[PDB]
Amino acid sequence: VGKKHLQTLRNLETRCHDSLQALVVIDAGSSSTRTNVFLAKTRSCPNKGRSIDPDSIQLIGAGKRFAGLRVVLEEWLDTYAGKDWESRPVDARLLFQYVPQMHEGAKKLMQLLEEDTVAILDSQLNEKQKVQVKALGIPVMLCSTAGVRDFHEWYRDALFVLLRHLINNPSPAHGYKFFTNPFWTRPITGAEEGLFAFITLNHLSRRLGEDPARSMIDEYGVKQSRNDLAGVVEVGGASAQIVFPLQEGTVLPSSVRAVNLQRERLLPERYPSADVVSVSFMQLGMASSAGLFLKELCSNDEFLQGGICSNPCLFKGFQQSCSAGEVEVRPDGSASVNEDVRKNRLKPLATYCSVNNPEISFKVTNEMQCRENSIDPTKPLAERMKIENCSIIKGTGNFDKCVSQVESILVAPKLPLPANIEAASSGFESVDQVFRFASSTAPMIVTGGGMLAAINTLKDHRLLRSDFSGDVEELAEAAREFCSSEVIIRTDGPVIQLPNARGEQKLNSLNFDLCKTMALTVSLLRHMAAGENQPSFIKWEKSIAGPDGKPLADLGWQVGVILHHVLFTEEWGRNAYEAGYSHNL
Amino acid sequence: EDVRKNRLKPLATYCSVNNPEISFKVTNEMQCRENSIDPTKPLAERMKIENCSIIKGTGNFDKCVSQVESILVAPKLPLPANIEAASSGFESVDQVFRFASS
Ligand SMILES: Nc1ncnc2c1ncn2[C@@H]1O[C@H](COP(=O)(O)OP(=O)(O)NP(=O)(O)O)[C@@H](O)[C@H]1O
Ligand SMILES: [Mg+2]
Repeated sequence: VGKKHLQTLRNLETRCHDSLQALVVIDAGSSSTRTNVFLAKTRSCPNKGRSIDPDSIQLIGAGKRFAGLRVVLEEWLDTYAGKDWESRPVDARLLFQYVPQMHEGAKKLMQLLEEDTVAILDSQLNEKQKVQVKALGIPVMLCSTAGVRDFHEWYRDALFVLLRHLINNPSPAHGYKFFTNPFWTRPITGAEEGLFAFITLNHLSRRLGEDPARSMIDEYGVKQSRNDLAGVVEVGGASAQIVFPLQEGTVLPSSVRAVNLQRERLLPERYPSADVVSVSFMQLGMASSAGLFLKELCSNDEFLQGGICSNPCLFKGFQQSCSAGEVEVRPDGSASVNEDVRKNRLKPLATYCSVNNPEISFKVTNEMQCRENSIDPTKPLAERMKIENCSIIKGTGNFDKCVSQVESILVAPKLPLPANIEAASSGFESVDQVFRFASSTAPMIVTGGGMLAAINTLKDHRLLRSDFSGDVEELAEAAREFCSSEVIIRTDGPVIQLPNARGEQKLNSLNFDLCKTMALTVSLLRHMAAGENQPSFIKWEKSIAGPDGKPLADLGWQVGVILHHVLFTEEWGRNAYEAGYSHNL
Repeated sequence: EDVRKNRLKPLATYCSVNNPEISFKVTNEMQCRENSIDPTKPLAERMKIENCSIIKGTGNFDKCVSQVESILVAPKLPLPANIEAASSGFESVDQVFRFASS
């Protein structure tokens, strides 16, 4: 008993101890700002410090969707630059005297986020878990994506300074010790947004790891992955990312700039390497593409004829007011369009395309990109977003025309879609070019609510196989039949009624233009199929089943950004534990 | 007249309609044309100064300056093959000191 009592205590002081840690990634995306609360198992060992078991990372709460950072900033500018700064020269050096107020406005948003996080923590964690989490500190990574990637002047980066200071002064009452630093909390580039999502996917599907289960050191000392790493396509609110690893030794054109995971510090040296193509396209997100598509379609003569715009991507029988404003499908089957500029889906693009944004004012090529998409930078905002000579939009439900319009407008435009200097510098102007220049046998996973709803809808109505493998022509068929549907108002509201007595489903604010996304998918799969190499397969997924069976977390870039930091164990240990929250004193 | 020793050879060669960089990228075609290179013409033509027999010097510095200014230093479109500079946030020499300065 005594002889054990001693060895018990001896084991204790000689081995590693496990402890739970909270990690918060706040997604400052285009559509909203929201928390994602993760738990992770940390291990501290004698003389070895502390690190995270990456396979233990799991989401435990996705937060409420609060105001995106654009709102905060434009609301700031309204007050302090004066109403309608979108249409006038505004001297930017003057807005430095309103820094404190930017802070104030940001404080309002952050208090909601903090409280929401805390709510998730309190509800999900038992008392014992709480002790460990409150003790270790809680790293917070707040990263802005496409919603503010295009934002002009110095405002965005000033905002991030203030955001970090706010994250680093959490309310002491709840006892969770949030903190951040300029590496964790920052704008992330399009390619990073891609790469992290790529990392997330392959982590969760256990394709990417360092151990013998997921790696082989080859005869020649190079660590390989045992299964092929998989590429990802993510269509968000404002942008879409395309990412895929290159089959090894692909000779690329000198202009195509691929990223090497080790070389570029995305993953530590002990992980397998790869050169991966990662490009993100502004205007290709659901909301962005929605507004741009309308502006371009309905200022083309083929579709606008004496006030009426015939839209091949909207159902026969559907019709709506002619603007890019947010569409509410009402119970009585009408479509209400919100004229409030903020809720107008052209607002981002129209704002970027101001003649008073130095990005246009001094760069003619950017002016040209605006004009090519029917935004005239010299006009005031209201005009810029107005669809000229157009009263109503009527749906003609013609999928193939929809496809070819998505093709020339969005996927293969004459000029690159505006605010895409990043994509272009990688060597890619358009989605078109990505698969013309680089291509890979790497299987591809398609992600994003929109994209998924597109396939699910066709599946639900038995127009696609349950076991749909990515065959383009099969998809074009299903979409062709589906998008032919007639819209019928009934007592139970507006109804999408399928051809050949094939059934029905309610029309609502989310599915009314879903055919566009079907066209986007078809277009994208066609370009893929045309590439020199073609992906071994294609799938659509929302989350990946964990070892348990249930998913540990969502697809996206959230897990990736955590992994990007925590995987560099010495650097992380230094920042997360040595400096930690105690730095804020 | 040996093409290789012609100081337009690099730029003329980049501006080929058969170089994918131009062929697929209209913005690059525009940049070429703005500097009087037509990508669709064969090389000899591309490098040829049209309708010109001799160049006579007029030795006028200020005009030289303002011509350097609009041609090289502050061109309408960025001088071709400068996607790198442009992605840093700089299209022309002009803009460098307008945007950052030290
Ligand atoms: N089932 C669905 N059907 C149709 N549209 C959807 C569906 N789910 C979401 N959406 C739309 O797609 C977008 C959701 O993408 P989301 O990733 O939430 O945007 P975000 O991350 O804020 N923008 P980004 O900066 O590109 O990351 C929203 O703008 C929704 O309007
Ligand atoms: Mg996103």
